[PDB]
Amino acid sequence: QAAELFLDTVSTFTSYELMDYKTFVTYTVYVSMIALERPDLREKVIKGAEILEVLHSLPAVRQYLFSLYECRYSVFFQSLAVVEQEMKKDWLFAPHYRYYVREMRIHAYSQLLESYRSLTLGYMAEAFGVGVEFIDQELSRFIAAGRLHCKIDKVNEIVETNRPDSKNWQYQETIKKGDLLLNRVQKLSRVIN
Amino acid sequence: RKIQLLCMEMTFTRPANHRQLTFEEIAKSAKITVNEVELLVMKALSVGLVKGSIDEVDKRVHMTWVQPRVLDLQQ
Amino acid sequence: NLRKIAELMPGASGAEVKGVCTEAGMYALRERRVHVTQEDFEMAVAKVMQ
Amino acid sequence: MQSGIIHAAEEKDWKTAYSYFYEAFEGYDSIDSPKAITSLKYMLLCKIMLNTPEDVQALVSGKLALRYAGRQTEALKCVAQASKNRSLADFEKALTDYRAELRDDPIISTHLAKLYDNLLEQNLIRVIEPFSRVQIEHISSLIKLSKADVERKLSQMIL
Amino acid sequence: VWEDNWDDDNVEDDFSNQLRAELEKH
Amino acid sequence: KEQNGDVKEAASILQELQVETYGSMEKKERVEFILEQMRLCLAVKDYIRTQIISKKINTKFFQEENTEKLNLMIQLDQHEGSYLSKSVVLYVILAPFDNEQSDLVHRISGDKKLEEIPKYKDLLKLFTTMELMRWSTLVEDYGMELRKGSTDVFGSTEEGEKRWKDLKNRVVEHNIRIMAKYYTRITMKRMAQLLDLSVDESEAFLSNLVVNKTIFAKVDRLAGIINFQRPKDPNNLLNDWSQKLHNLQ
Repeated sequence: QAAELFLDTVSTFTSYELMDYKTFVTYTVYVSMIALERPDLREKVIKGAEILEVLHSLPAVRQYLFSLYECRYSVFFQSLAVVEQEMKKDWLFAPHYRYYVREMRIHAYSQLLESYRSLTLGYMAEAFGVGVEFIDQELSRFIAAGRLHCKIDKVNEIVETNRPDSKNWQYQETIKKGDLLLNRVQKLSRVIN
Repeated sequence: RKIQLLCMEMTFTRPANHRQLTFEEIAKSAKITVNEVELLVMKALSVGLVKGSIDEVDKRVHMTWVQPRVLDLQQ
Repeated sequence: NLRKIAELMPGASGAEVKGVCTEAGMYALRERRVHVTQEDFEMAVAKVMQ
Repeated sequence: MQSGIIHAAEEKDWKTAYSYFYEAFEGYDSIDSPKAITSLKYMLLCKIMLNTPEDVQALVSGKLALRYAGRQTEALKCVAQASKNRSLADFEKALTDYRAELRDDPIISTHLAKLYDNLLEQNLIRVIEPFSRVQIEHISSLIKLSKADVERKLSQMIL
Repeated sequence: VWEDNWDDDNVEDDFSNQLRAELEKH
Repeated sequence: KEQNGDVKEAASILQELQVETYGSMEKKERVEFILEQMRLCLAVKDYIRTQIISKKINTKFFQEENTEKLNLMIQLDQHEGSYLSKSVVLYVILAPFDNEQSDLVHRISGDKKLEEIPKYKDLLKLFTTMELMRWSTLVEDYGMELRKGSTDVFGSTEEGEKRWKDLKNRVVEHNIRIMAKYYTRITMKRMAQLLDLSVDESEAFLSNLVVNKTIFAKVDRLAGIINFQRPKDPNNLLNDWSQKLHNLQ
């Protein structure tokens, strides 16, 4: 709900005093790539002529923006380390920036290896220049979470990726979901009503 | 051609759950290969004598033919 | 910055204002566009001078 | 017409200000036939980008257009066949060919990059459509432009 | 918040891991 | 005026003269002035407005009258386009449509009258029945009868060739409907020798046969070729299975 609402708003509120701009379009262009879907309205972010001219004066979030779709990721992790220094400001803070760097990170890796049926160690090392163990421990933590489909196939040091689709996504989603829902009712539907 | 067609199709009494044989038809037909595999079941499959698909990478003829045929006193 | 529309207010009327604001809305509606720009006011008040 | 041009320059027509291309523009009785050449040519030049180009050739079949057996009708008829037949083979049967001499015209060469990459998209689709896991030399060599466009396919399929 | 985060164990984040990453490479 | 020689200079009595040349002409005259209007509307071929304009009052002479034989619409379709609306049957064979044409190829079938001409009943029993073909050995097998004997005009005539090449397509798209209607994966080589082509132009005819959306080909460069299968498991199989599911006197 945050990006689109922001995205399709323009913002003006009694001389934008709660908007406190030099903040708003930035907040959009680093709230977008969490949930605004990378093909769909990310073009509406980029080729949308309402925001691109006011991030023109804001080159840091600009080079944070066109360093995803242009795959220049040796500057994108640099650009995201900037955001983890201006995470300090906003009072909506702590699991928002830890989760935020988590999902910028995971969306960045999942964007790369999805186009390939096999990902080599040298080309994944080419993403920044981090080498091996950053990708190894980190991606093993991500598949420990199971939120990408890759696996650290060190037998050849080439990462494999097919895609089991989101038919199973639902099942896994709804076990927990269902449980929680019933539990709430289980919290109520006893004598205490 | 015709007694090859019926009688080399009829000898397809393989209840073997789902009939799938080609290896028998290799030896049951005194004939060169895939000409014996396809063309017999090409014309057996155009008219209603044998219904079912064929894989020939697998060399696998699946059949679900109907042909109400035999008196079959002991059947 | 609504001043330029009020720039030619000269004898206007209460209505003469609700009319041009609805006509500016329709002149934004004609191009299937969901945001009333600046110039739809200008062709609204530049239309209604009749 | 000029409303159509500047309301056509960047993105802001095809669904939006295509109406500018023929509203008062079909109020040209025949006094200016040459302006009728110009954005009759543009209206055919832009119904192909929204990618239901049946109104292009279906617009030539209308009563206003078999009065109008002109040169550029065969030009955007040729690009109309390029949009139906979905091939850069009909771009080299355009650009260099049957009606090549509408390459030199002002607001159009800017669109030829978008139209060029666009027909590269759906032409590359048509090459891929039956296949399952064929190699680059069929996608590349079955249109005969380069190999790198196939890996530029990598930079344009994604998702 | 109220969607369960990890926030557990991990040493200083992508700023410092970025820093010793590019410094450890170079 | 026609013996001087003009194409669009006798068009002054072509572009006007609305329906039945006057407004229904009030007698025996049926097509005579639309007809002499119409074969002279052709006048080189002029490629559009002699068959597009003809269809408006094409729909007028439809009663089977007594009057005589006032071929023009034999001439009309012979520049472009498909044509469903001995010459009948051989004309019918070379059209590319499947199922209504399978109606159209034998809605005219089986005539005590079509009991005769048996060597062009071979196009019926051979072509209509889903059985194998050959590119030209049935053609050179019939080259003493299908060529001359007693469309495909040419001794040197233009476009009689390519329509005969269209008949080569009737070898191609017929048995791809057979292996498509019958088989799973075959081989690249075995399909490449069933149709006596190489790999490449068989794959080009195949790509032509899939881009127009006639079959469902999982064609492959390697051996996992044209498979007719749904490897996503829809429940069409489930549904199909459900569908399948004196002496006393």
